[PDB]
Amino acid sequence: NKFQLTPVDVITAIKAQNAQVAAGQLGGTPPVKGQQLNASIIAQTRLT
Amino acid sequence: GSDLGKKLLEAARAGRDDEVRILMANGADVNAADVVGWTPLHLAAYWGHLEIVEVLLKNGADVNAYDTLGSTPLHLAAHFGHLEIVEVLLKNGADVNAKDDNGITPLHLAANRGHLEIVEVLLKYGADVNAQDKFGKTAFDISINNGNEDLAEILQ
Amino acid sequence: LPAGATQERTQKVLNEVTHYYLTKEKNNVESVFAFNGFGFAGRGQNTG
Amino acid sequence: STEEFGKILLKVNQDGSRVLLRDVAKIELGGENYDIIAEFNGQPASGL
Repeated sequence: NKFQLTPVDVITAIKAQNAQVAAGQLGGTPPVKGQQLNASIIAQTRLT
Repeated sequence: GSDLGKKLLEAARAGRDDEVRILMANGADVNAADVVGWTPLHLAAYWGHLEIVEVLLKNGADVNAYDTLGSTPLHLAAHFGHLEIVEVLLKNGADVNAKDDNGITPLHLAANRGHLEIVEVLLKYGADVNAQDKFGKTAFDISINNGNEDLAEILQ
Repeated sequence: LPAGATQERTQKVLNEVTHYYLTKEKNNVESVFAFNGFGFAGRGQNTG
Repeated sequence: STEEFGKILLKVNQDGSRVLLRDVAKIELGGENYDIIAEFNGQPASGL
């Protein structure tokens, strides 16, 4: 209450900030001609 | 409707020419309409039965019959690419600028499906190129929305 | 192929492999069915 | 069709002009994914 918050906002913040994000790749397919780098993009991961 | 009216409607839809002629000879109403207001001419224009269209017109079919939403056989023929039927209908006095309840003209319909040759025939017969449907759109607007560059040209 | 090697770099090697069989083994080989992107170690742009 | 996807209306600008999907994207029939290049004797191939 002191911060004008509710369990709704807590639940929303956990779903958004305890997330495992599929982010694609550098050099992903179909690629451009001449691409030299393929690597996974790693974004948010589950908290531990 | 009534007796021989219904058999003519189904005959025109199925494309049974000899039977259309026979039902004519027996006094069938050329302008018999079903629940949605489609005449045999509507049906034959929709399904593309050119010969039945001629036979119906030769026998005094309303060339400008409109259904319960204001659409005429010319709308149907122009919408579904039946070029020869569009010419026959226009030759027999079809209102080239007829509008349905939505303000939609045969030119809008022919343009929307890209029937370039139909569009030229309709223009040749006096289609208003600036006609607007209820949303303010012309055949040109339709052409550029469809990205049809050839059509867009023809429609100035 | 090494770490991070791309689909295009793997395709040149497979092309050389395909060329070899249909050239120096013409008498023995009827066909080469080359798959760029999986192996039996695993999948990846660097595998074929 | 690709044409029908291209004329999806994203937005109507202030001046009343239209942003269509084809104004922000190329549109084509393609594959569900592109990780594997398959070739039979060096020609594009599918199979069962």
